[PDB]
Amino acid sequence: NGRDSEAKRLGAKRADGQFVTGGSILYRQRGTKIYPGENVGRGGDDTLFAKIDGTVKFERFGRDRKKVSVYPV
Amino acid sequence: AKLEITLKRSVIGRPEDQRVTVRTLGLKKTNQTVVHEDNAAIRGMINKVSHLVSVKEQ
Amino acid sequence: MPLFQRLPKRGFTNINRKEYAVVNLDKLNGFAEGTEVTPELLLETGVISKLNAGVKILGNGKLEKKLTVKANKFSASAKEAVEAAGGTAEV
Amino acid sequence: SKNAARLKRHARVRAKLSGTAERPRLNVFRSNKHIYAQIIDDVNGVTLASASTLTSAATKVGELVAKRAAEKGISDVVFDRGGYLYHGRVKALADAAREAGLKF
RNA sequence: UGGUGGCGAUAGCGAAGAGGUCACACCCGUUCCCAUACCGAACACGGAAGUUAAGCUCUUCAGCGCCGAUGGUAGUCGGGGGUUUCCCCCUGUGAGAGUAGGACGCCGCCAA
RNA sequence: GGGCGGUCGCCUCCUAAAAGGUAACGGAGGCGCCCAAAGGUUCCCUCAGAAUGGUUGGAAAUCAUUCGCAGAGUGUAAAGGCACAAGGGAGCUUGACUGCGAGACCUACAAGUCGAGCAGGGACGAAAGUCGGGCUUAGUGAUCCGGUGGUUCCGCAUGGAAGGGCCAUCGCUCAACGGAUAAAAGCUACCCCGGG
RNA sequence: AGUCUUGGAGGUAGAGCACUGAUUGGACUAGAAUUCAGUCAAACUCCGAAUGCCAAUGACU
Repeated sequence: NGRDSEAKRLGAKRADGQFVTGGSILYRQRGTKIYPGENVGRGGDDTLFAKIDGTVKFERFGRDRKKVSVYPV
Repeated sequence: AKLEITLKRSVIGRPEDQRVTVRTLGLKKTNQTVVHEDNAAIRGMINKVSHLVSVKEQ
Repeated sequence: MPLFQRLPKRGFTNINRKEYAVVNLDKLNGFAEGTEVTPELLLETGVISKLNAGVKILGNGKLEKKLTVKANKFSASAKEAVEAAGGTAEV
Repeated sequence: SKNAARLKRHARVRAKLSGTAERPRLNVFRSNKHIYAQIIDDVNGVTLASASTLTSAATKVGELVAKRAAEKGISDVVFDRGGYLYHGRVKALADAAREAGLKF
């Protein structure tokens, strides 16, 4: 039981209020823990990214569901 | 106003960033003295290194 | 294994490639008068360092007056610029 | 019940399309008495056009939704199916106003 | 009063009153448009006799759920000290649980 | 200490000190795939189990009733995710696509990952729009070498052909998975020799 | 680079419990499903903490 698989790179890519160019890696995670926000699409591995250049913000939805958004500069 | 700052210990043996904060104050020899106007940023440094530096208010 | 023994080789090579001498259109801007500009005078004064198969003229730059040109080939953009100053393109 | 079902259907259709970026949405309300219609946005809520009567003899009055939309006539508006299947009077209320100068 | 909304159920569920000229619902059928692992139940459809009994609406209840302190704690981020399969001080931000309490909703847009 | 055994790639958790990275001959488990459908799209749909009425009928396969906030399910193992459903039911289809790609993620490199948007042509729906394979992450290999095709380039004095280039495509358990050659066992100490 | 200013994560044990579990105390009683709740969880999860690193926009050095 000493065998161990490589840990895929998963985590945060950007912070709050950061000039992000469009199509840049944001938040990539398995499944769907963080829902998409304004100007945010999805990929094959459910990765969050940006479409238009601008700042990034953080928020939530209901009682236990966060989401990301990107406002135009 | 103004604030006088003097070393009382040395940075040798102390951990990493506490060397860097007392370098940015302007101190690099023990028992040196520098004058700085008061601030919230400068006062925040002194709470990081308080056992090292004793503060002298005029 | 080193990197160059993982990159595959790239087609083949031609046994006879014809590479003519090329001169910026800007090489005729420093000459006396466009007349009988034969490659055996290009090679004597030395604007071309060596005549090989043929002398090709490139259309990079601006021409000045008319000058008789004798070249193996011609670029299409190079063809009009001598034909605009008042030069002849005899191939 | 029927109402709840229709609402859910609309939501499902609202969850995909919004459109409201000066190409607004146009909703249909179908009651047992008569058919109501509203143009409305998402964040705005302003009703630039609202038509109602108050089979498709009511859709002759349902043709008025573009005849009211004639006053403005400014960008295309996406049609909302609601919880109603594009079959009957709801489907005959889209083309009717489409010919009067609305691009949808 | 209806439509579509905006806010993290403080919206909720539960319990009782109010109701309807209009609103809206049931209620009347399948003539076709369209319907069912089966069916005018639904989706449709075309019609206004009607009870409102429900849905919906207005008004009450701390029943359930939810939201939530203040203070003290605990473990530590500096620094210190002893008896160290560990323990104790001083400047540091400070929970959870628990209670006081919040609360049976607010805030837009038209339409009639 | 040499010997006996195992293991040498990829995936999820556990150690791994609350995220990138992180050890041990530390602890748990999986895989060398499957499926034209378990796919794309259009539109509907809510569930497991409890508790009654019996024709088979068992403490249990079904059967209509009161109920259920997920006790269900999703090709596969886990965790992360999900009932505005990705999960059920049908209509309809082959986008399981051609040329690409602003950028970013990862980090010695080689690779690997996601991708808005554009064009050519479609599918699907009234439309907006969605579609460059499966809820997400595993199911694979170098150059080298030969094989089957599409063809233009070249083709040694001139034409051809021969042969190679350039695209589509096959053969690797190379499994000691960044792959010493196509090919390869013990053996002996009085042992030769550099080392504890 | 250093400090403070503001909004941006993580479930480590301070932990106790709906879900999973180790259990038994007691079960329901056909001692298997499961009832009131005591326990412990490296592979248990409705809650928020102390530094950093992502930035940010300012300040001062």
